[PDB]
Amino acid sequence: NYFVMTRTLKNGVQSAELNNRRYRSVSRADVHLTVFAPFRVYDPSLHDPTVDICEWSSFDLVVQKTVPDNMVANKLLQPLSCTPQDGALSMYVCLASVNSEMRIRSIQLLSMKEAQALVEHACFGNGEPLFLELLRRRGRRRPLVERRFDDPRLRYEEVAQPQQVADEAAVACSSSCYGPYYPAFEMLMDSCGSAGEYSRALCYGGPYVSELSRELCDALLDYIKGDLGVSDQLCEYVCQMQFFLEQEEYMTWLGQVQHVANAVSRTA
Amino acid sequence: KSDPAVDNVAPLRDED
Amino acid sequence: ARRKWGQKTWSPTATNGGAAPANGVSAQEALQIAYRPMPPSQTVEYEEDFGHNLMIHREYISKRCRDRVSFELSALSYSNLELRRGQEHLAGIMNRERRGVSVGASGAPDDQVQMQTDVDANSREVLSARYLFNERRLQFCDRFQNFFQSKLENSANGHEKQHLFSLMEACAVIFGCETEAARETYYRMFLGLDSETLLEEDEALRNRIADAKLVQRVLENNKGNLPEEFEEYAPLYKAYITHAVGKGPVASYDISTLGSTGLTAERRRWRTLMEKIVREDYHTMTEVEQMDAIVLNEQLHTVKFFDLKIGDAIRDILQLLQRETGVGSSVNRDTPVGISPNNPERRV
Amino acid sequence: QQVVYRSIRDCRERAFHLIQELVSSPGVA
Amino acid sequence: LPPSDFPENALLKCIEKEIEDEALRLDKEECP
Amino acid sequence: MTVHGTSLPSTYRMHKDINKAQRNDRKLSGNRFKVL
Amino acid sequence: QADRRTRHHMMVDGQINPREWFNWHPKEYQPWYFDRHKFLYEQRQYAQFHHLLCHQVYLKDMLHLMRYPEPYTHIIDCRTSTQKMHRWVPHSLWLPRDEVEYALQLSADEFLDMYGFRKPDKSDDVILLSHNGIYSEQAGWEWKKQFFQHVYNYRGGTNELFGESYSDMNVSDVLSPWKGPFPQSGVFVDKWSKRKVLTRTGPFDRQYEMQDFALPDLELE
Amino acid sequence: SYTPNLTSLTNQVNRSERLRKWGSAGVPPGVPRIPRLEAKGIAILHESPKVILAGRSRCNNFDSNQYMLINKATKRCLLVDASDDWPDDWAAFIGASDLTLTHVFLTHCHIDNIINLNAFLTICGSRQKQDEIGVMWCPAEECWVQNFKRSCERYGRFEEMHQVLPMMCRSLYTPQHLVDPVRNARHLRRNDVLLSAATNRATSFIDFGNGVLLYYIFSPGHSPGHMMLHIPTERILFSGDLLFFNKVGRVDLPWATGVRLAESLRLLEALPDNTVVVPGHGRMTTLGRERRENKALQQCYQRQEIGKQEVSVGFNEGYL
Amino acid sequence: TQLPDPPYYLPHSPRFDAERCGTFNKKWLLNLPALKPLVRNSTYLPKKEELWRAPTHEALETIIGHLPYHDALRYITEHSLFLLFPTVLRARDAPLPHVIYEDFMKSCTFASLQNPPEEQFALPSVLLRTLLCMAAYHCTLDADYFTTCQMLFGRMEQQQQTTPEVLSAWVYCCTASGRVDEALTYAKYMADCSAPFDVTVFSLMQHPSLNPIEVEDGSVPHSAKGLLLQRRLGNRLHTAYRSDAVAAHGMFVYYALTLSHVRKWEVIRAAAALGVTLAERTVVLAVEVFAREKGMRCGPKTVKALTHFLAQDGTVGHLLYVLLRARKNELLPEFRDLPHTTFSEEEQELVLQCVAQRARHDDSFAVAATLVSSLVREDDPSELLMAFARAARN
Amino acid sequence: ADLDRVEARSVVIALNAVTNADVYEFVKKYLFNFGERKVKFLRTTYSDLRGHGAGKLRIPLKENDNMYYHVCWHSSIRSPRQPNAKIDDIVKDKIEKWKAEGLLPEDY
Amino acid sequence: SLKLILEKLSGHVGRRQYKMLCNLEKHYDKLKDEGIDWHELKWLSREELIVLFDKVLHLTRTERAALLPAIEAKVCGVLRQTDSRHSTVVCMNRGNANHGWRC
Amino acid sequence: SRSTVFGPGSLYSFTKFGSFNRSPTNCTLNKRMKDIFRLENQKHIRNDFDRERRYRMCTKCGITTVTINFNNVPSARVGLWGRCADDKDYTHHRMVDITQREYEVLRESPVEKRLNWWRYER
Ligand SMILES: [Zn+2]
Ligand SMILES: [Zn+2]
Ligand SMILES: [Zn+2]
Ligand SMILES: [Zn+2]
Repeated sequence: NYFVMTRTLKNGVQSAELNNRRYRSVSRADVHLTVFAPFRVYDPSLHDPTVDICEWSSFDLVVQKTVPDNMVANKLLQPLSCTPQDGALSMYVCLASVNSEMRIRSIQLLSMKEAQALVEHACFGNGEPLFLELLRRRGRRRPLVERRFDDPRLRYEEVAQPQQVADEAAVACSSSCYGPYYPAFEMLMDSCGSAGEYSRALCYGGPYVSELSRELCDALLDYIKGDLGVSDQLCEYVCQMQFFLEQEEYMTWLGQVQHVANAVSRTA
Repeated sequence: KSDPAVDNVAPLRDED
Repeated sequence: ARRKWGQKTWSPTATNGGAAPANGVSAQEALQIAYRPMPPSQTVEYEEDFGHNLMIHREYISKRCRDRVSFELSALSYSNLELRRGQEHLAGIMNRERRGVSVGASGAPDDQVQMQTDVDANSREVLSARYLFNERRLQFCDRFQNFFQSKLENSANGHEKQHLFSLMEACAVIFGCETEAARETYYRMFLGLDSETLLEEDEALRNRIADAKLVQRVLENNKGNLPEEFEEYAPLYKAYITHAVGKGPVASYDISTLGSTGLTAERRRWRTLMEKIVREDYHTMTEVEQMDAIVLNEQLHTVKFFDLKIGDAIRDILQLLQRETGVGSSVNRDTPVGISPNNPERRV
Repeated sequence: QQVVYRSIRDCRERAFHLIQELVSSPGVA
Repeated sequence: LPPSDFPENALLKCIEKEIEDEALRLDKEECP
Repeated sequence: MTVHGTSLPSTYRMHKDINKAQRNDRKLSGNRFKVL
Repeated sequence: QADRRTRHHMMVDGQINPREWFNWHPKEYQPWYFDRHKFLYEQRQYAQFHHLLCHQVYLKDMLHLMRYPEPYTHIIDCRTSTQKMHRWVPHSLWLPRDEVEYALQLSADEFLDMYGFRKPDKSDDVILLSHNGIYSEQAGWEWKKQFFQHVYNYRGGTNELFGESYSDMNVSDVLSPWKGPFPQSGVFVDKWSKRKVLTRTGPFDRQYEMQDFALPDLELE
Repeated sequence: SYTPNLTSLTNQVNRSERLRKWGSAGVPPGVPRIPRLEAKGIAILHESPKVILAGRSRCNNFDSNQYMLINKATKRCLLVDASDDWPDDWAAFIGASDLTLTHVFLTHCHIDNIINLNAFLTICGSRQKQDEIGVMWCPAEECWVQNFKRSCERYGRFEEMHQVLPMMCRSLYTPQHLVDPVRNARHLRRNDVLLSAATNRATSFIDFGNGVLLYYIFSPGHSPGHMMLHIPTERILFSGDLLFFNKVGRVDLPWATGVRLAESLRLLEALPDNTVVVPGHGRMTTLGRERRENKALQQCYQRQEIGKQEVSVGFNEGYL
Repeated sequence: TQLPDPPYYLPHSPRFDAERCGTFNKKWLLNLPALKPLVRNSTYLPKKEELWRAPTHEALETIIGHLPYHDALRYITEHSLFLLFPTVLRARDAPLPHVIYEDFMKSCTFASLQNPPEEQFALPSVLLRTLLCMAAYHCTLDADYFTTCQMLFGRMEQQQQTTPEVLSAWVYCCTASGRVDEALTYAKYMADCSAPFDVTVFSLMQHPSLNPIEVEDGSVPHSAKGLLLQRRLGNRLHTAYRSDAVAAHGMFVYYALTLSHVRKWEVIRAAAALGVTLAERTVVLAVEVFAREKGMRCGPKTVKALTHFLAQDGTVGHLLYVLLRARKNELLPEFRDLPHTTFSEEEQELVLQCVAQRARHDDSFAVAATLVSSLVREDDPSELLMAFARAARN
Repeated sequence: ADLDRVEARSVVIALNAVTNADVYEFVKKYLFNFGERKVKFLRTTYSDLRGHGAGKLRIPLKENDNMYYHVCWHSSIRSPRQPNAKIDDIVKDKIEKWKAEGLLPEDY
Repeated sequence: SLKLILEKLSGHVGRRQYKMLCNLEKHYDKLKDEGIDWHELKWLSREELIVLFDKVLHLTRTERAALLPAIEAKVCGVLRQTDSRHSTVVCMNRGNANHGWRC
Repeated sequence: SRSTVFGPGSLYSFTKFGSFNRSPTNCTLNKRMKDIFRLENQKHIRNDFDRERRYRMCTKCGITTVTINFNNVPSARVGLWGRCADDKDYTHHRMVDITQREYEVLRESPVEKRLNWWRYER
């Protein structure tokens, strides 16, 4: 029901698409992006006709940062909080598309601290009774073969690159300063299902964005669209790719109706 | 590779 | 800070004309409105000094827009080709604005002429496609016709005819004007004979002559046999020479420069004749001027019917879709349907 | 991928197979 | 915050503004 | 029928049929509370 | 299949807000006659090319030119797909449609070298065929672009001569229902005009007319 | 109405609408001039130690009203929304009152407000001949100035079609004409002021004389530029088309937004209830009666209270 | 009247004469004074009685073409005549094609006749191909246009339909900008999607003049034989190969005809590094251009690319000449500063195994497999060449 | 011949006897040869001769509904308003892909 | 009242004008030929609806699914008054058994 | 309306409102009023050093321009109100680059002195 896309900006923000285009003929830590996009698309003008929204499509953005060994300038002037060795701070931007216009739903800052807080001392002396029970029932999903609808220029260069950066952080977080709280952090950062949505709702959830100042609302949109690269072109592509891969899943559904109906008629 | 129901070239070819 | 819905924090007044003083704003107050705090990573600032005064120009284009904003709204030119073409695209938009206000509204009352039009809905014939002149222009029109009727009634298309009518009607509009800025817009509507475009053609002609001397300098120095007016061929010859020696990947095939030496000489001869009639100096004409008067009269007669032929073409489509459907009716046919009318085996 | 096992011996043999797989994939400097 | 090294100066200066005016306001209470 | 191409009962029927969506869709039930 | 909802953001106005901003206004468009039964270039959107339509040669003319041919009445096949042609129209020459705009730019010697037959003179009769008469109609427009005085089109050429049931496979490009069109994604116009262009009165399968102006009918009430 | 292009001419729904609205005629009857019969005289509405308000109701077949403020000290008069089918009673009234007409205030440039404006200026300047009359207007109404001819097309006002509007002539805000060196009745109008949309209670006023100040308020929704007059010393609010007796202005005309009309009604809540509101059409009321008994303001504040972020109010049938 | 010749370093052969089309000819410069009365006559407007008696389509195209660009767009938007969009492409003051695409979509937005939006806002693929080919001609003239073209593509794929026509036009756009790797990778993506490369884009790519508005207008009557030859060569190459080999051949011929030889060899470099199986015509053309240039403008990885493509599909003499010219240019005193071509063990084993696979069926490979193995392993005794000359003489 | 001035009861009787499929396609293309006044009179005559005015004929008509609906369709039209091999190639490799991915399992 | 409810259940639905695929207007003629009404359709029991749907109406499983929300709510088939003389407004309130399913 | 969609007179046509004065017929000002309104003398760019500055000179009307941060925002609208030699457009400039030092000695001179310095000096 979903498709995950990744993007790694080397040497921070300054190697993004918008910051590199200039006029011719006249270091920092790397950023790892992840846009989880489920097939949840509906219109609220059916249930409430007063709302002038044609299409509402939700998709989540997970942005993490990773310090390399090559940056020399600002290494030990302060402890880097984005490092998986120090907190594993990561920003979870719940996004939405309201008539092909990207609107922010929430901006959450999650670390291993509030994953440790929910498992140990979210109550007076214990953790949350529902978050501890949801981690007690965690069965793995069967391995589904993934299809690679990459960017054409990076389609044939490297194939296992989103797998390598997913296991680079999972090694670095499980053997980190916070060791036994990483299964609680995996379910916290798990974007697929209702256990991860309840787990991120136990955290703060960010300020309600329309109550923020107009200078902070435009500077947050200038950071995500312009600086981080998660653009309206990316937002409109997700609404297209949610439509295309729903069409691809309808054909496998038609192939499974025929496969089931043929197996019954040859048996009966 | 075609089998047409009606044909207008073939009855003129057959007389010739 | 963060705002709440329905709750506003009241703030005191500065007691200086409100937020925007209707009486005026001094130079030091407008200096702060000039250098307003735009974010400098996405801001371009520009000033030009023109002798006495200087003009400041600051543009800020945001970061959350450049993937969705139009190329015309945010005129970003990421190349020198886009710089030269994007300026020339914004050239004509501004130039038509500052010229078009001189003859429409906000123009002088002697610089505003209107056309009356009436097209029959059935016969599709234009009735009374005239101009709306004043009493001063009509005295120029009958001063034109009484001279030419006295010259062309003894010798030689009928008695009731208007000799060089589309030339004097285009010259009566220019004659009755009182502003030179509104005069040049009528010269642009009449085949583009304004001094803006004629100095543009004169600049490209002298650029082609200066390029003709450069190709003549190269071909004489390399060898040490040519066409007559080489300045028309010189943009095509120089485009090959830069392609041949290695500096340039494209040679040119554009033959629009050919014949332009005789064309631009005719345009300035058309313009000099148009000024000659406005000053009423049509009582003697050279034979070269008389050939230009016959050519320009038919050229000016068809430019005033561009919009009327557009509406004539739409009126063709209107009577077309009202036709009887099907292949037709047997009552209104001279030909059987399944054959050509010129078939030898027609009547079975 | 995750595979569930029934004993201790098969887990040890799968771990040794994983060792042989990770050492046959390239030897470190 | 040099703009050559830090391209996010519109956000980092805005968030440094939002630290101070959320603390410089006198409507908030320090005690629960 | 000659000039306009239709007649007044057919005209009223066409006028009723061209705007059927924005005449009536729902009965708009519920209660609106004061939020301030 | 199965009635895919389309990703366009057209919507009918609600029951609460007033009707405003009348410098754009959608209304329902109903023409006088049906045109879907007609020939493709005899429809409403091709009316301006009505004088560009080639004269029709019929089946009996084609049989008469099969039996008794003329030396300068050139029958020319305009079918492009070689996998879909199975028979030969008599006295025909192969000039496929997608090359015609290049083919008439050649000289007579270059036409003979690049096609194996002589270039027809501009006073010679040219008769074009296709499967349905669609590629032959576009080819006749390309032949009339050059100064060819006598160009004729047999509508339904191969499908009536040989009795086949084929088609020229014209796409008539319609956007896929994931492709979101222009006026939803764009700041090219102000928000009131953007909201008033994207609205429509009724279902979005029929045609509509956009008014650039409106005045209130003060004389009703 | 609008321009008859190819799509409008091949539409059968257009002929169906023109049969349904106007019967067998198909052409709309225009808004004609009021004849010399059934025409009333100019009434003196208000007399005060400072000013005198003299008005005439139903002076058009648009059912608009014509008002003039008279300064008792300086003997200067001011027409607001100059649209009267007979501006000969007003010139005779000004000449028999020994008054000077110096400016004409315009709320907005719809056809029910500027139809007889050239007639006003010409007849009053001709009587002044035995300094010209200025025009006070908002430049957003420029977009409604250019469609003065088209509005004269649809409402049958053919004699006012071929008339250059005085707001289109060259003022001091515009570049000047470069006339041949070998006229100033129409080339330059020095008496012309352009009102700004930044209206405040401090400096957005006109010094009418004798310490009487007329605060113009920018209040869109019926027009892109719509300027009310407010006299706080006399408690008089010339609303124009924003507010009427038990109703508000239309939004179903071009360049009219419902949320702009709602904000314009919301910027009116700081005036006292005894302020007599004087509309462009119909009978005059008070602002307290409109706070108590007008359903459009009730709907606006109710939508604001229940939580509508974009409150949109406005009429679709009423006065232009 | 003696004008120099631009150094394409293209082989003079009757096989590649279709590759010789697109070369500018001085015969056209000699023919130029004959066309001068024709272009002098064409500048004049017709009379009023001829234009009033003109047919509807002819009058519309001859009035809208003479009209200003925005006025013609206003007339089109007013009367919903969308088929006059190729006329306003040819206007006297028309902007760059991304602005024209935005104006086309704006005219489709505010049009008087509104179809259903799946067919109202869809431009024909001929129009989009013409717009992108104008953009690619401008990128040939000025490569820094390409970024905006990317932005233009970033809207068109999101608004119009991604057809093989617009994808081949975007491959030509990337090629004309000097972008070698992403152009070939878009071609490989089309080949994996089983989309045919467009033959008119393949002919315009190997004609780096002739901006396509006056090609569809037809103001240049000559070289249409060259256009037909390139279209038929594209069809012939597509009958047996995929789209990526046809696109790589077009890239090679385009960079040869624009005197950009470094990108011409980068095409072969990227086609070997990406995995595109080159057509045999392209390999033979690359070998003959290598022979014309004597291996001067070439690198070690380009040499390795050529030897891989010749061992895969190529004759023994071509591979032997390429290896001998590389070994001689290594020994030249000019290229001593440049590093020598060295084969790593894996690609050397791959090349020698493919040579042995060819030599099990071919005798001309079996006689020279030892010389090929000696030339790749960098140990080349001259006794092998002496025995080769002795066997050739005897 | 004068196709518009043929007797209308004669045309609707000859068109009623069309039942074969190949001649039914001939009547579809042939019915455009009549005028618009004629083809709207053929519908009123066909509906009357099969309806209330069926007693005007000596022998009654036979029930041909496919010609009755097509004449009623054609009269409303003339009046104003008031690659199988390559496609089957794509289907087979998709089912090949779902068996390799496991979406179409074997017997359990 | 039976005709307008089947007309609305087949037409376009919502602000996006979602077309109902199942056409319930074809069963209007066979419903009125049996003499059964919309108010009489609400009086039929569950066993009388399976007999009516399968035998007489031959309602398919998707056409039965689009008609059942109109029968589950027991919509009162009363023509409401409107601003015009020709009224296409049916009261969509749920009916009660004490007032004959008339709400 | 549809007549105001494509410029001139469109929605985002920013030159339809009016033109500048571009004349010495009013506000005869001194050198201090030019110095206080310099771009280079403002506070916000005096401590700005990473954005690139370009100093150019027209050889036709003789104006001196300085543009900062044009490589990041290359707007083609910049300088549209330039109004070269005799009411000409800003496409008629033919600018030539000058250094920082010779911009300061030429900024104070009138346009005829700048043109004489370009033609007969350097
Ligand atoms: Zn009004
Ligand atoms: Zn009013
Ligand atoms: Zn009820
Ligand atoms: Zn200049």
